[PDB]
Amino acid sequence: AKINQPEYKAANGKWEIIEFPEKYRQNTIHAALLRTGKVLMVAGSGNNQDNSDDKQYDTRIWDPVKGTIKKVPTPSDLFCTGHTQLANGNLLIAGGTKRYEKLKGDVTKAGGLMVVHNENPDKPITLPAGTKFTGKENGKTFVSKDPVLVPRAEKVFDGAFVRNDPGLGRIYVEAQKSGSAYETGTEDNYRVQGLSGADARNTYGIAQKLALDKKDFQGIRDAFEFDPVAEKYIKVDPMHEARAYPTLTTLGDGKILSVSGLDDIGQLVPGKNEVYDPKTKAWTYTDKVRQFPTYPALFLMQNGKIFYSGANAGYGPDDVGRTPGVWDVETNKFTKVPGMSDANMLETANTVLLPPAQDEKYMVIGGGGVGESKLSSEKTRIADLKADDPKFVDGPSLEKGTRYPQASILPDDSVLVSGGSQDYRGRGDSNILQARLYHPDTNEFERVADPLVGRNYHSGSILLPDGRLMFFGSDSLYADKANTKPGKFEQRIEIYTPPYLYRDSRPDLSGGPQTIARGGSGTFTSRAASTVKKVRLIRPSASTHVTDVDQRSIALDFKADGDKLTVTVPSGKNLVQSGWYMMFVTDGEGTPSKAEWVRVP
Ligand SMILES: [Cu+2]
Ligand SMILES: [Cu+2]
Repeated sequence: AKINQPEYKAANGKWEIIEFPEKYRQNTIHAALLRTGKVLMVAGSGNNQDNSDDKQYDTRIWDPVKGTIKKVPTPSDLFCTGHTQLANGNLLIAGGTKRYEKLKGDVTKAGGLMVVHNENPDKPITLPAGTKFTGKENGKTFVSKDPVLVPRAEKVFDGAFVRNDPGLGRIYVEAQKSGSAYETGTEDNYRVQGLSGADARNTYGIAQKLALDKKDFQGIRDAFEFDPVAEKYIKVDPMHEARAYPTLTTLGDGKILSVSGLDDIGQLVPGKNEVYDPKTKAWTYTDKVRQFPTYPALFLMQNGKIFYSGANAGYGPDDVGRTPGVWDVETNKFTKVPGMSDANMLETANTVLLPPAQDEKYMVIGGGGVGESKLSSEKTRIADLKADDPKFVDGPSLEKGTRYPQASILPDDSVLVSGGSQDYRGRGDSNILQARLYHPDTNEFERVADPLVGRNYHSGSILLPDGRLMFFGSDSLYADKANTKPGKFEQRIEIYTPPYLYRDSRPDLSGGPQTIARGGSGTFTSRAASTVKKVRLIRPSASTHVTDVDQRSIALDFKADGDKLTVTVPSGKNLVQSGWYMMFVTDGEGTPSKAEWVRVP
């Protein structure tokens, strides 16, 4: 196909690779558009064992207008963090990792770390090599290769006796036979074969997935605010819980909820959630437990409750926190939302609050089966949360089952859905080089230009102020279709220019940056004011692991008079979260202006 011709671009847009000078390359795993118009690109150690060992941590700031890039000193391994924009435009970033060593054993046999629990405070227990552990739910058996000493449970005192904290002993376990049939994909509690009586009651294992991509993966408590003006990470109070892969999401009071993650020995945080108050720069536990898998897609609804779409990055059990629903964080009540197709393929799915955000329609896109499953979903599922009895209904389908699809809201109310892979971490060279625009008004997909670079695990996408989009990342497990050689992280970046920039001249817009309060108005200059049909306030993305709880596009009422455009911000802090937004105006041809920045107090 002649993809650079004017007619083709007018219908399909165009992709371009940017490669950075080698000095500035990194394995970008998170990115966020900052209110300065620059993009924060966070690698941390970049899922690179050498960098993890050396404590080599990387961040960049990229100026898309100037093309320039700089390094930012990175104080901790911010790979594996959660992050969201605060009301002042700083990016709260919390959690991370201190380890993800590849585990040694037979590469053809499922395995990983078993955390053995000893509830007996009176004695330790040693389990010899060749101890068999059987998943109480999964029915699968794994064998240790070395002995493990599990310490006595530690008595905890006020000095009155409270309880016993179980002794914990980690040990590598492996399937007896080769092959994927012996893998697990979710946490289970494991029976230790050969114990009886008290030892049986008191000794059991907990393990996350025991499969072929084997890692010892541990969280940290660190938290920072990234200040986009200073261009630096500012240390704030650490979280109470160590968390690799938490979601951070803004509540109706403007405080930030931190949910889930793996703890400091690789166990799922057991529903112990916490709230950051930006006014105190401190964290407080919520009162009651509510457990989810990692990177749960959690969005603030107009009634102040949190919508969990079901999309997540995995870990934890298959039967807690896996159903979509509406969570009242203050009461802790959770009400499941029915109707999700491919409810067994929600790991690595994307979630978008469709434009306009007023409508409270959420779309879940693609996904795959738990852990290293070969299952992948071609479906979209849409829930309308304004309904009295909300439910998911299928939307338009993709051509192929797709893990890891990128999904970015555009200023014309389309959603760009691109990339992903048909299988786990792109294995079998399964990157899908396809892009589509979802049109909420027709409920259909329109195929657009194919991306140039494949993007699976550890990818993402960011809408820029000029209306183009940046795509980053991709961490294939293997380099080849045969799955014999290790993959190399994708360091190339792409810019996608949508069809709307291959049309007539775009509307002009000036008068930013401005502060405009909810329920208030601001006036801008546009010579093309009388052509404007839509005004959108779009929250900048913070994207990682197929998860972006920041992006949303809010419709604004407006009036044009001559070259003056007056816009009014909607009421409701649950809708228009405080913070910085891109304001785009779009004409009757569907062509957007470049954005002006608007701060909502
Ligand atoms: Cu290491
Ligand atoms: Cu990751």
